[PDB]
Amino acid sequence: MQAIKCVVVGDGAVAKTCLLISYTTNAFPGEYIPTVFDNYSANVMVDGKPVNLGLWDTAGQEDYDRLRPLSYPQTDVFLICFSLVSPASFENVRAKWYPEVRHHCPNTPIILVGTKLDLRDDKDTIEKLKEKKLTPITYPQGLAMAKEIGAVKYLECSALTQRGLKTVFDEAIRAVL
Amino acid sequence: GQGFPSFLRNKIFIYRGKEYERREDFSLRLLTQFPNAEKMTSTTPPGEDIKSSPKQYMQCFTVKPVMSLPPSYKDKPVPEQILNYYRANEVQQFRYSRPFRKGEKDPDNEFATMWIERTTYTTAYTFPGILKWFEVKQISTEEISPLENAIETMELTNERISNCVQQHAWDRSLSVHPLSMLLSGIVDPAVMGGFSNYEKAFFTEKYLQEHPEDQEKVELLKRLIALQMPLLTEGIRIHGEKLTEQLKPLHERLSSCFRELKEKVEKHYGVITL
Amino acid sequence: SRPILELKEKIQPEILELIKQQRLNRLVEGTCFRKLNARRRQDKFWYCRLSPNHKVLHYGDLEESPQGEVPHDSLQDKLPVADIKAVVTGKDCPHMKEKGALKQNKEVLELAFSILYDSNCQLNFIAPDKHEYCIWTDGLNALLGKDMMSDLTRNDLDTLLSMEIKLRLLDLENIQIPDAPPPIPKEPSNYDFVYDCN
Repeated sequence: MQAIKCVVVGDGAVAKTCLLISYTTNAFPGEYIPTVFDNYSANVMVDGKPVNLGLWDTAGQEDYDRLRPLSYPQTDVFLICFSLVSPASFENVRAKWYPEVRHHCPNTPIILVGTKLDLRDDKDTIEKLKEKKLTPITYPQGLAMAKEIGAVKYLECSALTQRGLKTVFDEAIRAVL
Repeated sequence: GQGFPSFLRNKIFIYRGKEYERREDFSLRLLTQFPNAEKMTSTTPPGEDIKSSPKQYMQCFTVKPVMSLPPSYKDKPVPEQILNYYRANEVQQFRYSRPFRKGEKDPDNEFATMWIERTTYTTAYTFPGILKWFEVKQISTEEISPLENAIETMELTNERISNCVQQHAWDRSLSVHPLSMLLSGIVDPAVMGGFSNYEKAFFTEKYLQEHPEDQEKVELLKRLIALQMPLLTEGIRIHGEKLTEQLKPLHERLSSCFRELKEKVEKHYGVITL
Repeated sequence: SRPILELKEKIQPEILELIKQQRLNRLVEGTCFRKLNARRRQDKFWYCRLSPNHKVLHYGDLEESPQGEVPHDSLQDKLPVADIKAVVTGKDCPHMKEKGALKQNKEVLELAFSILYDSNCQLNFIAPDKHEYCIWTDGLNALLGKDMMSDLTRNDLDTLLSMEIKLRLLDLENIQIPDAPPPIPKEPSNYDFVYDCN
């Protein structure tokens, strides 16, 4: 029996914690109960044997860049995160998140993950982004960024639908495996 | 629906899934059991039209195995193993929490609206049984105030910390990553500060205008966090026993914030410790 | 054979549905299908069994089984039959256009078929030869509810239609069918059948 370290970062405008807690709770979509504390954990089998799991829920704003990297050491995998519907998140990740992550741990299997997969095709959200001159960025350029890092995988999921979310985490676990 | 068999139409069952059934895996298995594999989305309430309509409708979700009552076990300092066995087996009560927004949806806060309409489920027999499933026998709903939710969350956190501390206190060849896991998550409610969230929600006199007579519960929150701090103390010392160089900056952060919260609760929250 | 041909192709659909139902049976019994570039210790053989209900597909990286399909819970027991956009056949498969490590050679151009699902995931598989490739595409299109794409399917259509019709012309032996149908004798408007019914 064993456990796995796995950190998750990202800008605070996407609420990755919602995704994490919904997954760990196994709750109905859009029915998660948000707790008060971070750094969730779970115990899942992906293949062969069940494994313990621990998710490092890391606050994403710039200041905590002094405390966040101290948890990076000996993390089996890290999961870089963004919002598929936030070009600003893309700026931050390709510019700040991804570079500093590669800096701190140049040696770690990495998976890029989308968010608000439904909102990527949300017509009202798309028209709002157009009238706000933001782009509901699609997959292929995300794939291009993934190739830019050459991450062991890149996936896109959503919280309101949990689509691929299990696939996300199974890929995450099998990354070590 | 109506196309369901007689003993299935407009019925509710509880299933003793596998050890690691992610909900949608079991849902897929159930769909394999049936044509008309469509999933409802109003998970809590039934559909009156579908209380008579054909085209069988279903819905599935995990529920909480309510703790059994190990007889003659209520106070003896029994090891966990028997209890963990009692967590899932020999069970007949099952609950499901119901998120609900009740009040103003102020931006920074959600704990001003949380009202859990838990749903307790009793079935005629006790898992495990001759069947891996059973029809629910009596259904019951509940109501939970944000004060209350704050309470129950708070203790369940406390017992979780106690559980991790004890399970690691019996076995030495044990990973310290769970200690980091918790100690971090509790120490910095980084995404949102739960403690200040309680303070704004109830400790503020405003709540004591909404709930003047219902302040006998905020004192319960105070006593419960009061019992929390020493548990945090044993957590800190256990970590120090299991501390490493990478955790050393982590541990000093935990220790500093821990005594900070100590003095805060003693005077800033004004709660008296034990 | 002009009246004969009219009467023959005009009662078409029974052979059609029989063919497609047989195709569904063939999918259900299935086989150990072929993956992409399963060279280094990767199981090229792997079964993809259609549900007897024909709603789910039991498939995944199953072992090199020479006997074929094995009944159990495969690596993935679901393929969503309700949302498949299509299957790409031939050059339309992006993995055929792969120019790196997954370069499917020009000897599998007719063996390339990928199931379109999730709008981003594909199931890039290979067939052991042409006839079963076309058979699997037939079965999928039957799930898609459209026409068949096997030369053997047209073969079966023509041969069995000929068999059935050739059996039907026995009553009219030594007699002919006027390509202009015989004029309908006028029916008296009264329905007062002097003798009883039945």
